[PDB]
Amino acid sequence: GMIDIHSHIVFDVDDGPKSREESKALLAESYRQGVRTIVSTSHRRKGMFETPEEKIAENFLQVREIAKEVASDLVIAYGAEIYYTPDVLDKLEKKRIPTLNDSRYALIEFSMNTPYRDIHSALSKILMLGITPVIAHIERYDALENNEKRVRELIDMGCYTQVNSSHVLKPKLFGERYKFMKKRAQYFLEQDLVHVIASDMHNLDGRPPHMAEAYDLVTQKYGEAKAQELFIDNPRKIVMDQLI
Ligand SMILES: [Mn+2]
Ligand SMILES: [Mn+2]
Ligand SMILES: [Mn+2]
Repeated sequence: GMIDIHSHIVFDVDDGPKSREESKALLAESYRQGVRTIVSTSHRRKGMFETPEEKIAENFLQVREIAKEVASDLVIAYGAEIYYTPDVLDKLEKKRIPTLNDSRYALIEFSMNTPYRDIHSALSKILMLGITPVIAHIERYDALENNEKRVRELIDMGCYTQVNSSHVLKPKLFGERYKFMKKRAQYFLEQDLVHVIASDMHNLDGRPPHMAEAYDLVTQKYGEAKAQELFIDNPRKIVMDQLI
């Protein structure tokens, strides 16, 4: 019963599925890997992903209906992946962009080269709104690379961290295109700086879930209890608006 808090499953709204058929197939693979709750977090990013909320909500509702054709016990929750620009503060305050399952948690992302001071300041301002940032794929940010103190300082401030399932995996013997991200993610896991693993799934070619593989790797490397914490228990608390 894994719980996936980072996903692009809504058709025709961002760089995720293009069609209902693609949404269904992505849901089915996710369920095949053992995922039983998925939080939809389609992009909200000024200058790149600006599909109106109303359309995202409309297609999301249709995706939730489609999930019933996959499994009766597949749970589809609403959410957003919020790229940080200053306008998102008023949007969150006014409840015009979604939090995760209507909890206090919002999924926040930055750019690869965003300076630490900007990351810290943005997250600080979101916290002041009464909202808890879950930081999307921490392995993406140059500012955090090999930097336990910075990560811990964001965490101690009141934030939580998320790592993509794809980057939990070992570098492949052939055709590895993302070794550096895998190396970053591995460092974060080793230093125990990861609250949640999520898929960030978009499709069934370049960006599928790797939740089952990642779950077993964490199980083997850190034990079953840590696998349950990162793939089930922490994501569940987020979904149920409980403190971690
Ligand atoms: Mn995307
Ligand atoms: Mn992202
Ligand atoms: Mn994403």
